[PDB]
Amino acid sequence: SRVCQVTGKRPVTGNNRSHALNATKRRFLPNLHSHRFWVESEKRFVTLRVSAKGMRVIDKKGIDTVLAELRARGEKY
Amino acid sequence: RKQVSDGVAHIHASFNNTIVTITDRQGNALGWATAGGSGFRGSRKSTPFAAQVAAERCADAVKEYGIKNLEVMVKGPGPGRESTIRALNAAGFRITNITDVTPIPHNGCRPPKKRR
Amino acid sequence: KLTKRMRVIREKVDATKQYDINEAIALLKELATAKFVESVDVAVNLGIDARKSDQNVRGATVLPHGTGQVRYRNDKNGIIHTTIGKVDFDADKLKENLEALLVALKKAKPTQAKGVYIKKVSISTTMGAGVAVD
Amino acid sequence: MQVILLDKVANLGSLGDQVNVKAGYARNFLVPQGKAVPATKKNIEFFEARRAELEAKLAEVLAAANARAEKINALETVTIASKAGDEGKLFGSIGTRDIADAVTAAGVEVAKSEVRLPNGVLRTTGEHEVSFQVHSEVFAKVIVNVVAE
RNA sequence: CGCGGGGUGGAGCAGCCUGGUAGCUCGUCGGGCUCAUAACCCGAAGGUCGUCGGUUCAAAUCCGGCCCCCGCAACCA
RNA sequence: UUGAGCCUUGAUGUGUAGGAUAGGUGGGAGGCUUUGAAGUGUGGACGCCAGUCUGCAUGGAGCCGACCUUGAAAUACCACCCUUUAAUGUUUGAUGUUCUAACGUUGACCCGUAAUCCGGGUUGCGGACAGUGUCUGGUGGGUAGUUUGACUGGGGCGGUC
RNA sequence: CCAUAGGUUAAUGAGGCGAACCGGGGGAACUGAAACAUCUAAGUACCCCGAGGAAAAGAAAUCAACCGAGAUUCCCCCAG
Repeated sequence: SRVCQVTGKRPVTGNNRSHALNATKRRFLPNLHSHRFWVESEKRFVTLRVSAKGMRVIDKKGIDTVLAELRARGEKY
Repeated sequence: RKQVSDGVAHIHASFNNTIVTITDRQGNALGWATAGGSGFRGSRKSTPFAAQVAAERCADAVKEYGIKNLEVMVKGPGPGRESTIRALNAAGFRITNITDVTPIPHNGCRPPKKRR
Repeated sequence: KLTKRMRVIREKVDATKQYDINEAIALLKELATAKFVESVDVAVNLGIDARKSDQNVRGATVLPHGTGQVRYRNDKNGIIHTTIGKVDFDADKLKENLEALLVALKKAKPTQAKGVYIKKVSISTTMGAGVAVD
Repeated sequence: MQVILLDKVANLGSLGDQVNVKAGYARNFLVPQGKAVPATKKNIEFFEARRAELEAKLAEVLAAANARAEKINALETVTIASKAGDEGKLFGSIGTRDIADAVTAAGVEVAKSEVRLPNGVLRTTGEHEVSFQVHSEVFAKVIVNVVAE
C-alpha cells in the first residue's frame, strides 16, 4: 500500500474546503518514492519505498541505523 | 562597432522600387535604404533619381563602419541600376568589381498571365 | 585620476570599514598634511529627501567650540553638510563635536519623516575621503 | 549537507575539508562511490585520528602503484580483426569490451569501465588512438587499428 | 475595492521613455494639371492637447490629484 | 552565455550668457611637484561628432585659486551620491550546451525457474527531463447537491408588489 | 569469486466461530433550518481491523492566580 517504509506515513483523509466552504472528502497522499539506498555495510543496494521526509531521516540518522529498526518492526525490505 | 573595411553592396532594382543593402563579405547586412523610404511614394520611386538618393541615404547609414572597398551586386530589371551605382561612386567608395546576380531560371516555373 | 596626496590618504582611511563610537575620531588626522590647516566635512547620511518640501530640515549648531555657532543648509537628495571646527584641534575634541550635531538634529525633527532620521554618518577632512563614524 | 571526503575529488574538495554539497550530490554519487562519508560528529573524530594519514595515503600510493600500470602498456598499438566490406564498411564495429578484452590478451587487465572513446564506437577502418583512463588523474593513450577479418 | 494603459484641428495616428526645436493621414478650400472627371504635386485655413494644483532659466510631454472610456484579474452587510 | 542586486579603482547629464561633455551646495579660496613638469604624437574610446579623457612614451622638476563675461561653482583636493558606465569579487536567477550517478525503460541477455508475472544481475537507450506528492491558477453538465416568488375572478402570458 | 536471493527439513505459534460492551481506520443521507448551499442530522447508521474480561486512558512540558492544588476514570453540580 501507500505507506512509507521508514516513517510509516499513511494516506490520511480530509476535506476540500471550497470558497463557499462546501466540504467534500479527499485524501492526502504521502509523497512516496522508490529509492535504492547504498548500504555500506552489506555492500549492496537496498530499495525502499520511502517518503521524501523519510530520505531526510536516512540523511540524518544512519541508513543502517534506520534499517536496524525496520528489522525491529518486522518490515521486510 | 566592428569597423570592417571591405563590403558588398546589393541592389534590388525591381520595376517598382529599388533596395540598396550594404553588407560585409560574408553577407551579414549593415544598413539599407530604399526609394520608398526617401519619400517618393508612388510613381516617383520608380525613377532613376529616387534610386540615386536611396544609395546616398544608404552610404551615410554605414558611415560608422568605415567601408572603403565596395563590390556591387546589381539584381533586377528596374531603372535603378545604372544610376544607383554612380551614386555609390560619388559617395566616396572604391568600386572593386561589378556583377549582376539577376536570377534567371533555366526554364521552369509558370510565370503569371497578367495584364491585358 | 588620483595622485600622491590621496594615494597616502585613501588606503589610510577605510571608507568601507564603518567604524564604531570611539574608533573614527583620531584615525583621520593623517589626511590633512598640506601647507594649510584643514577643517571638517561632516555628512550625516539622513532619511530625508526633497520629494516634497515637507521633508525639509534647516537649523543651526549651538556650539561653544565652532570654527562659533554654525548654521547649515538642506540638499535635495538628502545629505547634510556642516563644519564644526578644525582638525588641528585635539583628537578627542571631535567626539563631543560630532555628537553635538546629533543632539542638535534630534530636536530638529522633520514632520514628514516616515522612518528613522539618520542611518550612519561619514565625515572627511575636506581634501581626503570619508570616515564612517556612527 | 556537510560531508567529509575520502578521495580527492574531480572538484572543490581535497581530502579532509568538510564541504557542504547539495544533498543529491552526496547521497547518490559521493557516498556509494566511496569518495565521501557523512559528517556526523562520530565520523569527524574518526577522520583526524583514524583516517587522516593512516590509509588515506594508501590510496595515492596505490594510485602511484597504478601510475606505472598506467604505462605497463608499453606497446599501445593493437590491431583487431573483424570482417568488413570492401573499402572500409565494417559489418559490426568493435565496442569497448571488444577493445578491453583485446588489450587484456595483449597487455593490461582493463575492463570497459576504464576505456574512454573520443568519437563514437570506432565504426571505420584505420589507426585511431583510443584514450585510457584506468587512472583518476591522467589518461593513457593507445593506438588501435581494425582490419577486415 | 487595486495594477499599470488609452483621452491630441471636422475625423484618425506618431513623437511620451532620453524634458525645450505640436508634426502627418484624409476630408474641406486655393493653385498647377486635363478634351473633362478621377488621380497626382505645391501652398494654406482649422486644435495650444478631458479638467484642477507643482517646480524650473523655458513645458503642450514629467509630478500627483479629478473625470470618462477601458482591458482585466478581485469582491460574503 | 547572462541579467539582476551588490563590493570598489573608475565613470556621468554644452539652453543661454558666452573659454568651460560641470548633478545639487559648499567646505574652503589653493591644490601641485624632482619616490623626475606645461605644451604633445597617437592607439583608441566616447559623441546633440559639440568636444573632454586617459595608456608604451616622446617631451621630461613645473603646471596653476575664485580673475574673464557667469543664472553656477571650476574630477587644481573635495564629501556623499544623482543619469549611465566600470572591472574585480560575491549573490542567486535566467536560459543554453554537455555529463551520469538518482529516476524511467511495456529494449536485449543471464539467473531464481519446468514460468511472456515478478525480482536480482549484466547491458543498451533515455536522463535530471519524464513521472508522482503537496500547494496553486485555468478549464470542467463528465458528475453531484439544490434553487427557479406571490397575488391572480382556474393557471400561464400581461400587469402589479 | 565470495556473499546474498532461493530451496529443503525440523521446532514453535497463528488461522475460525461468538451477543453486547471497548479502542482504532473509513464514514453517509433523509431530516432541522418552515426553501437551501455554510451549518445541523453526526463522527450517528454502516463497513473494516484489533483486543480484553473489561477496554481505553494514566503519574503533569497539567491547572491555578500569585494563595494554591497535585495521575487517570466515573457520578452530581457549576450551567443551558
